[PDB]
Amino acid sequence: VMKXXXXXXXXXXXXXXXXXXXXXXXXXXXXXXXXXXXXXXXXXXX
Amino acid sequence: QKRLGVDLDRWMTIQSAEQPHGIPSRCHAFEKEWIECAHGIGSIRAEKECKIEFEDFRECLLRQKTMKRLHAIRRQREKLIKEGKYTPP
Amino acid sequence: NLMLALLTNFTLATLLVIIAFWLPQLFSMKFFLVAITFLLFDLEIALLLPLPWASQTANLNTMLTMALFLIILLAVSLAYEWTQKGLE
Amino acid sequence: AERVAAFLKNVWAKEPVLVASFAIAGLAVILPTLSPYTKYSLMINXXXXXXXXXXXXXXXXXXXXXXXXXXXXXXXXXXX
Amino acid sequence: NPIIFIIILLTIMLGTIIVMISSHWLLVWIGFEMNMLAIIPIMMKNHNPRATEASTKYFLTQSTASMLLMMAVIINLMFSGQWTVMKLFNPMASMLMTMALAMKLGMAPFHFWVPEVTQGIPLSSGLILLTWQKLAPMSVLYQIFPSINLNLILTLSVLSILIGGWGGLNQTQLRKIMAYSSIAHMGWMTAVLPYNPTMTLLNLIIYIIMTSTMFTMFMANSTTTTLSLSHTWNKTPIMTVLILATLLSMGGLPPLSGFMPKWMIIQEMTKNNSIILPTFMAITALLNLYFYMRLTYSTTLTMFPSTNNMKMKWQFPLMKKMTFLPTMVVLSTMMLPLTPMLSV
Amino acid sequence: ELPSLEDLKVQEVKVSSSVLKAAAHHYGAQCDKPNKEFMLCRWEEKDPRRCLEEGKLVNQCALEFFRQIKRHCAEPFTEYWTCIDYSGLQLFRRCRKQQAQFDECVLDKL
Amino acid sequence: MLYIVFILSVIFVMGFVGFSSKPSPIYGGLGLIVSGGVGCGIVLNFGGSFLGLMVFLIYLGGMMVVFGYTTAMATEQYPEIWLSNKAVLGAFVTGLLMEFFMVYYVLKDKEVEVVFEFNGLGDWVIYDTGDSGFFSEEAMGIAALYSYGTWLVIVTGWSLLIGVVVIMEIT
Amino acid sequence: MWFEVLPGIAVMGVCLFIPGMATARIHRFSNGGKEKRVAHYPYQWYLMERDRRVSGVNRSYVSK
Amino acid sequence: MINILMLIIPILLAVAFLTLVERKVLGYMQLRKGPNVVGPYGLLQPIADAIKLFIKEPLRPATSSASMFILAPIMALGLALTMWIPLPMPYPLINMNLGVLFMLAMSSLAVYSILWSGWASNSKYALIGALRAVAQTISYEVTLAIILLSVLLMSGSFTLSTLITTQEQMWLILPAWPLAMMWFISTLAETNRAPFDLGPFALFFMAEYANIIMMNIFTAILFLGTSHNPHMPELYTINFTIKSLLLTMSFLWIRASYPRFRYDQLMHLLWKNFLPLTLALCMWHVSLPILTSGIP
Amino acid sequence: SMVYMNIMMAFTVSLVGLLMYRSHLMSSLLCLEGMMLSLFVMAALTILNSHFTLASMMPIILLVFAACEAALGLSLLVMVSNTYGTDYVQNLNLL
Repeated sequence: VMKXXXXXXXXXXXXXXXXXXXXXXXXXXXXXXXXXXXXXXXXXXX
Repeated sequence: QKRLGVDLDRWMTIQSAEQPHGIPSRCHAFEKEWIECAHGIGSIRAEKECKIEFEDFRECLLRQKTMKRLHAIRRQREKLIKEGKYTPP
Repeated sequence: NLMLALLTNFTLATLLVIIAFWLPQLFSMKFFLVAITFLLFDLEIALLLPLPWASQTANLNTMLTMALFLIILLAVSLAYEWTQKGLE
Repeated sequence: AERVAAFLKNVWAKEPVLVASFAIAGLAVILPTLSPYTKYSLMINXXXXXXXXXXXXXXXXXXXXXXXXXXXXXXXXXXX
Repeated sequence: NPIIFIIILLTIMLGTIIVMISSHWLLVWIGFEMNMLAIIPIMMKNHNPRATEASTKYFLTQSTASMLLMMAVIINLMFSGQWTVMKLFNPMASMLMTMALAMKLGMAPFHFWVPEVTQGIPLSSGLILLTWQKLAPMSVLYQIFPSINLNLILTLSVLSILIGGWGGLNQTQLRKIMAYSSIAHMGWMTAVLPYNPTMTLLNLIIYIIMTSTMFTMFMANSTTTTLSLSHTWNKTPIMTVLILATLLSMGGLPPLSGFMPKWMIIQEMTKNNSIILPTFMAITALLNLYFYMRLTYSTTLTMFPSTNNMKMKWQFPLMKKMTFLPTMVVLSTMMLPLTPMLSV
Repeated sequence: ELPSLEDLKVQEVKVSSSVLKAAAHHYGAQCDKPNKEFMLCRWEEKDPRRCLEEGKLVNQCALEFFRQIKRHCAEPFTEYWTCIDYSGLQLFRRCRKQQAQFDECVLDKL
Repeated sequence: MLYIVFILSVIFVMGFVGFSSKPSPIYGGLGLIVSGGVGCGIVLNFGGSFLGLMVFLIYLGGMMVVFGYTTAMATEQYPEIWLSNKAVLGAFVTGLLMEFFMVYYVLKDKEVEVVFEFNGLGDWVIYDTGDSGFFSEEAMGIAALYSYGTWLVIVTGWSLLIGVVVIMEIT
Repeated sequence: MWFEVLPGIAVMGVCLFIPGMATARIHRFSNGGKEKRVAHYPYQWYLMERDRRVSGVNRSYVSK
Repeated sequence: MINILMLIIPILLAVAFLTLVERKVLGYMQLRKGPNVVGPYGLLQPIADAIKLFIKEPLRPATSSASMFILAPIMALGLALTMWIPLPMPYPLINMNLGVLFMLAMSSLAVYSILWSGWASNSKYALIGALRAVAQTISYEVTLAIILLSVLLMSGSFTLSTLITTQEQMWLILPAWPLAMMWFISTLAETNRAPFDLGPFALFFMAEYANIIMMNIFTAILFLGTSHNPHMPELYTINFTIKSLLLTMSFLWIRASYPRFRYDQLMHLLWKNFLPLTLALCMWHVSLPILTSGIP
Repeated sequence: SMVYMNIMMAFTVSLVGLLMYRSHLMSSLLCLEGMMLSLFVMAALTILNSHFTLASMMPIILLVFAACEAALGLSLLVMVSNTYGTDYVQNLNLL
């Protein structure tokens, strides 16, 4: 984001005091092989 | 309730209540605002005083505001194809 | 993977069916009550499922009064069944 | 006896499996209240910590010390 | 049937208690389905082809009603996620809540089962268990009186009196007339719910008592107008006077206490700048009166149903609340007009 | 949102294996105060953004405990560690005999 | 390949296509085996092994088994082929075109719908949870309890007493 | 006699004996320690997650 | 992943070699001799039956109802082989979060195998005869669920790996003494021929004989075990094979010795005789970990 | 958002499947099982994602009352096949 409108600040929440897990749903979009291994507690189970 | 339950307990209905052992709710902190905001009848009939604390609480369960934001990043990441793209990991 | 374990069993089972077929070249309403009793008892067993699973942490004085109570009504249902059940 | 001696030996002769259905299930209800042994099982059940321990900030408080071995808190030592 | 008939009857009484004394959304869900398992054996009773057809038509409409209601419960987890019966918090879940409760009641679009279910009931004891059953969906509607849209409740209340007022004109079956007065009265029930939730509970009190007085006086076996005709001369003439007090009260007549709902439903609505709707209520209510107009002529006139066979032995039915309740059903408009406060 | 800087995370961490840490619960007795300071910080202030300097003291004290085992009684500790990994998921059963060899060496020290 | 839940959810609706269509109760009975068994996997992917296996024990180990009896009691012997049946295939073809045509719009993440909610990515936010707990956790480690919910145990027991008594009075 | 019956048991002492040995001997090839760990509860899975984070990036079970 | 293939092919050989042991043990129980003309001691007959029944033996269709008749062997053979997966043979193939829940469910899903085969034939006499055989399988799964829930309530969770740890010095036969007799009868449920009897014929009972070995190993874990020993997996497996096969002989014993119960009286064994006994024990097994401390 | 676009769609498809008929009354009760199955999955996802722990018992109770209707209504279906030959929607007497 450099040419758009998003500042990438303040976050989605309007409270800006609590701040939950946040990167539970995010956990970096890049490299899908690492994301699939991270969310596989029930699946495979090794 | 049409008939109230006086001198007897059979609730355990609302979220962020008495835990089975000690297990927390996913939106525990947000209802600590919401129940404390709307314990009186002031924002129950009007529902305007606790609008700020409700929008963040609706954001906790659905995550729609983050969903639109992450889609905007992913689309712009796809826009960088055959352009000035870089991947640190 | 669990899907890798499942599919390999089913594909070899269907493979035996291919060998089985391609390779060779040349009323009574009384039995319904059984299915009724079975399905109604399943749910009482389903409610009695978490017994060696929830007793580890929860209070015993509160549980024991309720745990036996489900088995009591599971036998009380059978006590009503004894008075004229059937010839089968 | 009118039915204590009469309607017991008849139950042994005519379907004695029904004797087991009332006696064993009967002992399952009466014995837990009578026995002075149920108190020990409740003690260890509450003592077993599944969740992580929480430290409280003390300002003039008794029966609380450091994490090291000291004469403080509950800490059940029922039969080693 | 011995004790088991009373136990089944007590579980409908207990079933509505779970609906009444509640806070959890799945708790009322159980309360509705506790009734579903318990009405069906009384629906059957006398081993009839009509009873089998009525119960299957009753179940398949009301089982779908509960599953539509459970959808509204699950959307209440999709948004907000609070399991307390107070508000729906959704413009979508409120639609699937009101329409599901309309299925269990005799409201406009889901009314088709009501006359054919009432016909298949073997006895007068089972006929009460539909008028008393309507207390259960009404109790939930009182709890969720806000957050529910006017455009899909008031339209269902207006249409129900229209279809109720034309739905008994081409009918002679005594069960069918009572089934369409049920559809007619439900329009007067839900019309109050936005304009103060009070008086809806009192509208139940008047309706449930007045309907129970009918079937307890129908203990002398009658299924049609022509079968209730042979009652003036062959049977007791004082019984025709007391049914006259219940026939005329069901329609809008001020000397009788069946005008006591039509007193306050119009009064509370006119307070909130709405006049065009209460006009439409009262005019269509005359069509509801018109069924009883032709049904009063079965008792007031001779009508020639003599029959050669004459009864000498006096009739001995149950008649449990057949004496205490019609005295309150005939006159209470002069007795307690302040009862609005006492009930709600 | 404003998160912490890139050079906020403490150096020298996660050098020990998963079961190597689980082998010794003496870490609960010795070096317990800095662990309890971070624990009390978390229940008072739920955010990880404020309680990170206390966590730097946790990572520093953890290395001080393990280096003592690296210097003295390395032989009975590694033998106990090879025993604890050889078993399935029992993690304490079938290793009590080599647990007797442990603690006895450590008894010479404090 | 990358998706886990979304691929199984399509097969879940595909089973229900055979319910909107009426291909005789025998072939419709096969729907509860396909959509039910896959329906376990949708529950199992988010966690909670106990609740996912409840469909295996009751729906697949009782419910449809008893429904297998009534198919033999009434409307039995032979099921008519759905290819020969009129409008049954018409309901089947219109049923799939409400789902398969939609999936093409779900491609490129976001999609327009009748409801306000959008599709999204469904790969990184598919689990929607980080670490949360540790021992006896995952929300359904201690799932069902007789403690606290003592009232719910009684009322379930009442309805199951009703069921045995009532069906005996019907038949 | 039992020179006929027991060979019918001895052949079962091979084929039914295979699944017990095959599941045990396979951990020699999969792991350098003859062990595979099962999660059961999220705590033991996180230990396996950080074991892949330490030293061996691809391998789950590794020393130090 | 070669282990799955090492739990299908040698497993099907154990089903194939079962037909010899069923003919030889029952043979010696009847003073006749087992197979001898075929091989050295008749050991070459299980492969000889496989060539006979599959290759040249055809199928004359009664009706062949399109989807069925070919679908029923998939529910038979497929579900019987999936049961082998969570079994705690030293270290199981992908150990389940809950062991016995997968064990009870796939056995209750195996009821369809005899149900779909009843639909496979057009004749009414076949399906009425089929539903009667379903009625036996459907009823004894209630007792199968109860006895399991009372054995686990003594010690261990639903995990099959914890059932080995509880039997460190003492078997579960002695604390569950009436249940040991009860579980042995309830295992005779999936058309075992000992209590009562009702694609091609060959592969259909290849799943039915597989379920007999399945229950034989399931008895050898829930009631037997002796020890575990993580140091040597060999010492457990040799000891397990003797314990499992001694129970396999006992299923060939009940079939040999005892006649059919009369279908009605077999249904009188349940509800009237078995269910009042098992529920009273279920009541008793609730109180035991509360009376004396023992809730693992 | 992602999964809820299919399981809600499966509910609406089954909602059509109930009220649409081709004379078979067995198929309607079969769809009532599917309706409860679709309600089971939709409830499971809402409770499992947002870690409630207490509400996990509720779909188990819902599963019990799913089978309560889909047996007692199924018993009435048998009574239709006792009075009449074969179960059909067209075969009725009520007016």
